[PDB]
Amino acid sequence: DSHVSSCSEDWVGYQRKCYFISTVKRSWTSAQNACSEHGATLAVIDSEKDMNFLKRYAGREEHWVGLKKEPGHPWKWSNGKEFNNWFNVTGSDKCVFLKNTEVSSMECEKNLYWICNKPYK
Amino acid sequence: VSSCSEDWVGYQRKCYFISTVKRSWTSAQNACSEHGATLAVIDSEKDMNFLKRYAGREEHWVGLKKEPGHPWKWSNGKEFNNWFNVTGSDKCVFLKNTEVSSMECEKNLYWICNKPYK
Ligand SMILES: [Cl-]
Ligand SMILES: [Cl-]
Ligand SMILES: [Cl-]
Ligand SMILES: [Cl-]
Ligand SMILES: [Cl-]
Ligand code: NA
Repeated sequence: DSHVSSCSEDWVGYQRKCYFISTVKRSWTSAQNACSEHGATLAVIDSEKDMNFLKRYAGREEHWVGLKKEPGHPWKWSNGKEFNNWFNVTGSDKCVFLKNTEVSSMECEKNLYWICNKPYK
Repeated sequence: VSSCSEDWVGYQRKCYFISTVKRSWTSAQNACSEHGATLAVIDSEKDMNFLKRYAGREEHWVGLKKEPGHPWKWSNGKEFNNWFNVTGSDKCVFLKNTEVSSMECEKNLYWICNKPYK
């Protein structure tokens, strides 16, 4: 078995996930679609480490991540885990973005950069 | 078997460590060597853009040092051909999201190590 575990070309490995940062701005839905084309979702955040890493990786520009609120349902991560509201999401919109100094929400149809992630083994 | 520690950041075939405390350039270099690494060597625009972005507002030492009288040298002994500019005239190089510059080696700054994927 010659396997060595890592992320693929152009993905970034941290804490057993592989991350991808977009080079263009698109709607939250288009971004989710782009992540799914590569076996990922908009980034899910499982820990304070993940959060600290994501904020730094995002840099100064707003980046969509995998957290969305539907009427009549709780906030949910793109991996199916319900969000336990362990951090605050400001604003007044359904789709979540972050940058190195903020986690907030914006109209889903707005074009923003995005970050995907996915587990690796 | 994995290419990098789960606590390091793997990108473009190198594993990166980003420090959580500030130390002198020499102290930082010694710290990297204790983990099979050197202060970060930057091989491409991609590497550079990633590092600057991740560093953020805070200065981070990288693996470049200029002794008056000697060529620019990376921490792995590779000569540096000045494909990016370093502002200032101090010996030790740091970067952050908005600059690549130099500072007195004794200053305490955060730092970044790298080493090849296993
Ligand atoms: Cl892209
Ligand atoms: Cl764009
Ligand atoms: Cl959660
Ligand atoms: Cl540290
Ligand atoms: Cl060079
Ligand atoms: Na890693």
